[PDB]
Amino acid sequence: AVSVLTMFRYAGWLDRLYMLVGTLAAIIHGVALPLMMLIFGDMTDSFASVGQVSKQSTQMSEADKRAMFAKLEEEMTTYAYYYTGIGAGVLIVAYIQVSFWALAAGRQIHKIRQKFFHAIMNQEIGWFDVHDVGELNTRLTDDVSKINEGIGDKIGMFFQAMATFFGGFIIGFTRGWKLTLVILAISPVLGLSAGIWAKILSSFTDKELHAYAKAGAVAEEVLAAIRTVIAFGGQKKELERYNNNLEEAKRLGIKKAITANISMGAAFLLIYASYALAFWYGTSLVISKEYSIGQVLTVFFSVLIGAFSVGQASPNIEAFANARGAAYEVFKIIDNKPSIDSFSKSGHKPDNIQGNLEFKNIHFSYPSRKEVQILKGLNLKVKSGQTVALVGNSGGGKSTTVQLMQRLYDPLDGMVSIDGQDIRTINVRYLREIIGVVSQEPVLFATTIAENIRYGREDVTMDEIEKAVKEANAYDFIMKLPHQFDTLVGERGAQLSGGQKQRIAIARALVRNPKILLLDEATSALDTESEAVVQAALDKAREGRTTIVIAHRLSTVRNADVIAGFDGGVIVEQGNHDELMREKGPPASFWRILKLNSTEWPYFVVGIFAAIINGGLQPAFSVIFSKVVGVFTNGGPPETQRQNSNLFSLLFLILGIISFITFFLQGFTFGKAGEILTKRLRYMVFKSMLRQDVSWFDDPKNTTGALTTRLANDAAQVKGATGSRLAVIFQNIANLGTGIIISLIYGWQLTLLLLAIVPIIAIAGVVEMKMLSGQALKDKKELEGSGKIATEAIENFRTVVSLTREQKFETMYAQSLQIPYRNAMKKAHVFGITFSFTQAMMYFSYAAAFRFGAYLVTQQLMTFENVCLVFSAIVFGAMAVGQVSSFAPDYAKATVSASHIIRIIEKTPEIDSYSTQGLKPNMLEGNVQFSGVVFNYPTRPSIPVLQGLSLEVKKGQTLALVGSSGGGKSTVVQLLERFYDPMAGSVFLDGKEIKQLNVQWLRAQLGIVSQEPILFDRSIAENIAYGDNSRVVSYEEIVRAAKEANIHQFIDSLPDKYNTRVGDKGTQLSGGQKQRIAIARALVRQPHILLLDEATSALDTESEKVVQEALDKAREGRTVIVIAHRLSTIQNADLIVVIQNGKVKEHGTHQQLLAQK
Ligand SMILES: C[C@@H]1NC(=O)c2csc(n2)[C@H](CS)NC(=O)c2csc(n2)[C@H](C)NC(=O)c2csc1n2
Repeated sequence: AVSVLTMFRYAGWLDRLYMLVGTLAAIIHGVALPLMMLIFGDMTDSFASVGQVSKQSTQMSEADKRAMFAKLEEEMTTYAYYYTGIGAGVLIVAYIQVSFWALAAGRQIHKIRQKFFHAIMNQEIGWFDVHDVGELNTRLTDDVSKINEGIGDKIGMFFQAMATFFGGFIIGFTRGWKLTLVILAISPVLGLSAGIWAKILSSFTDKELHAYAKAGAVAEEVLAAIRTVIAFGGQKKELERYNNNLEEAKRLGIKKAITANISMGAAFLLIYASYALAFWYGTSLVISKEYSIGQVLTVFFSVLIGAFSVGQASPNIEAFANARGAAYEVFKIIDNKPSIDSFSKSGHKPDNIQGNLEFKNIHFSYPSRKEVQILKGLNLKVKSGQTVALVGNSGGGKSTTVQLMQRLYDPLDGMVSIDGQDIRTINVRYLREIIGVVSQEPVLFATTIAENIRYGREDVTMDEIEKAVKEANAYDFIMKLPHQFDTLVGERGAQLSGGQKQRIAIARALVRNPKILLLDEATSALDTESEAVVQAALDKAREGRTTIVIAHRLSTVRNADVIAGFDGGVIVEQGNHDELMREKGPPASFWRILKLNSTEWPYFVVGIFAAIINGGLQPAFSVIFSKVVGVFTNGGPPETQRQNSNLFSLLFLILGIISFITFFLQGFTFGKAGEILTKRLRYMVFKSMLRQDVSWFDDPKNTTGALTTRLANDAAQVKGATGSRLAVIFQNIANLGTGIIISLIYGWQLTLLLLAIVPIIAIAGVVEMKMLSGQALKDKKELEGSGKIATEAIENFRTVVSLTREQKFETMYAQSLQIPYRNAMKKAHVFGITFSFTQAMMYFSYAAAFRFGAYLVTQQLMTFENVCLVFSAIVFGAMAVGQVSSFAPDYAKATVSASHIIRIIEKTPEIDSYSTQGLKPNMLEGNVQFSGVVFNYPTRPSIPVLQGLSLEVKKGQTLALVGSSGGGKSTVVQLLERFYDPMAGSVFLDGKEIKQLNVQWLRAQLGIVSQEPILFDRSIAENIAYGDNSRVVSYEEIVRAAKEANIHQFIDSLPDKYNTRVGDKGTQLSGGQKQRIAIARALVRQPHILLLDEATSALDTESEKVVQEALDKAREGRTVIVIAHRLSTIQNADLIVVIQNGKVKEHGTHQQLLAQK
């Protein structure tokens, strides 16, 4: 499903030369760095030769060694010269490698995007039909961006890394006859351990995902019908399943975190064991006497650099593989032969045609389906100078005759002749330009009408084309109405009426001045005043040239002299219209409250201290590392060098073991702490959402899926925002600080030199990342114009086809893409120069460090063991800082954002709810009054619904309120349970207001029933028992409830009876009975008042007979307010008190017939 070796089809010879020089530049750099490393080994060998104790007399002999110290200084100067030469080479090669590879891509992308646009806009409409409009643009944008990035930088970097690893292993050929054997034999152990630990971690991650899946599902189902939840107030009764699922998820996550931490610790342990074994073997080899320690050190460093190179090569090859599929796809759009070309050489065209089309054997339909036939063959012919009208259900499905006229589609065996000759011989562009169309929707360009008229056809003169706009509504519509100055109209402001749009479309058609005109729904569903005027323009266009018309209303049929229309493919004559029947017509977190949220500092605190000792591993490492060189620096060869080397190897191994156990304890504490925090946050936040009022969920910004994702993925962000980060802070700062202090104790000059130079490279890297990001964002912003052109063109693709003026679109797209293309070349050189500059700064820092170290050694003030000590300590500490900060769990980024979102939603103060302050009366005489209360949706106060309503209810009355809009009326019911809060009026229940009430107690005494009976993923009984939340639990009273609701037969029919469970809609219950079980749930609460809006969800109308039976039984049992926009429901209601918007009272049907039907 991908392609390779052929994605560079459009590459030019200069482009291939650019690539050839670039890749060569990469091998050069990749070879150069291990050359630096080998010269470091020769550097350590020179120091070893100088620091030979030899005879005890020699120490103070030769003028205290002053002469050969001068020789050493000369050698050091030569080595520094070679160092800076290599640095300049690294800078010279880097500029060319990054710039050329990117430059070539810049040109490659410039060619490929233009070719893609040309092909896609040259494609036939049927291809677009089986596709969409937005996803074409999205595919274009993301695929070209990926290809650009990949073939711009990633391939060059990959060749660089591959060459680095190679050159390291060319050194490794010899230096590794003994060393590579052992080092590259212990490396596969590291690889296998990493692989098995990654597999175990992935298995644990999948297990915890499947464990949390149940919690996610229950969250989704409770949030979907949360209105029912707040109607029953089951939040307290809720969350136990959520709590248990989170408990299981937390327990599995503890194991997951333990596994990840032990995997990482094993990684450290294998690294350190490899170090120890390699140095043990190297010390033995150098002690053999035929070898120098510098060669061991340089081969070991070179193979480490090769490992670094292999590790760095992975993202680049991944990006290349990702871009391969996008390249294959984008090329697959290319090279597809369309049905028509419009640019073919075979374009013979007759001159001054009369348009006497003849039609025969028209068998064609939508190409998307080959089962339904729309055109069944029409033996129709037309004549010049006579307007023809088509009448029927539509234009043969949907104006498909028009699609036939200009070759939008390709009829099968459909023979159509414009004047007696086949359309195949005629040029596509000529055929399109000699034919004019009228769109059913006059949608236009987001720009001034002048260029729209220019788009219509070649403007001979602006005044001439303006004269052509002499159709009815001329001048007042073109100038008096659009700001008088010709103005950009379109989606971006300057809206005009549909009459203006149709009129300008007619004007464009007249500018085309075709021999044959096409009219498709000129005033389809337009204003009655908008029509009856543009039809005059249509008529005055029709006397000029022959045309076909399809009319929205039969009036044009009267206007048309010839009426040849039908439906179903049965051709009818056009002699007269008499046969035609009488058709009717958010700030960041303080980071301290977040930490304080973890009130579990004991199981926390040790980890910090544990982390601290971990920070001591890195510099202490270098210490023993330096001492290894200290073995073979100035000292006595035979007394203890073997024993000293063995002792320091044992120190390496015990250091690795203590690091392993340290990181084990670190994991065992931070994982547990983070897991307990994850559980605590989820437990609190879920209660927070169930606590929030209905309005909070109504806001369209937050949706059920959005809140579920908030519960799902806004925890791992905290896992790393709270406990792992402080561990990173403490370990990193302890490492760097102890390295600096040991440097200061063991060094006085070069220590500060390194401490000063490393920050400038760090800030250079940071600023060049910042500049790359800024340039990328600037480019994405300034391609917005080209994106706008592409979107506007593709959205109006049918209009583009209907209008021959199409190459102009390619022209503006090319210009608005080449300006960013020029910006791309300008960015390429800058990117290359900065990357080369930072590499040169790194190499220069290295060279200066070595020069100063050697110079101060010539002063005889710090021994090589100390110079190498401080240098390796600081550099490896900085490397550890970098690796740990990247191995760190994404602190900030999307984590602190989700953290403050979690804090906001938890601390959200909603309208008072679940508040115990609400007064609760012992008994309710159902004294509900609804007089003088006005309110609407808080999210959209645009419509002040519920205006001037007066209503009052006593015990036993059946209030059959029936407003014209059921959904609008639903709000009146929604107010009784305070889903929304009234402000204009007050509602009094039992003679006292409802706002000063125990929300739950009010809800408790309210048997609401929703029109849509959504129930949970629980059993038939577990759902009916949900009504008695915070109440007496129903034990076998459910039998009485079902008997009262008369659904006993269906509960009895179920195999497990009450136990039968509605599991993920398995054994799905009948549509006409879910409302019944909801009614049973409502009557379980046994309230003094019930609310019903059942209406009729489905069309079964049989269980519907049973549902009003249950409703009348309930209403004779207890007082009820029933809402139903159904004639049968209101007629069945004995107490007909139908009132709409407060206009009438009591029985409307007796007062007036308006209520009836
Ligand atoms: C897994 C990841 N490492 C690599 O991807 C990697 C590729 S090559 C390489 N390491 C070389 C030879 S394997 N290593 C050293 O030169 C070295 C000297 S000290 C030191 N590492 C300290 C102990 N390491 C970390 O703190 C640490 C945290 S994460 C991490 N390393």
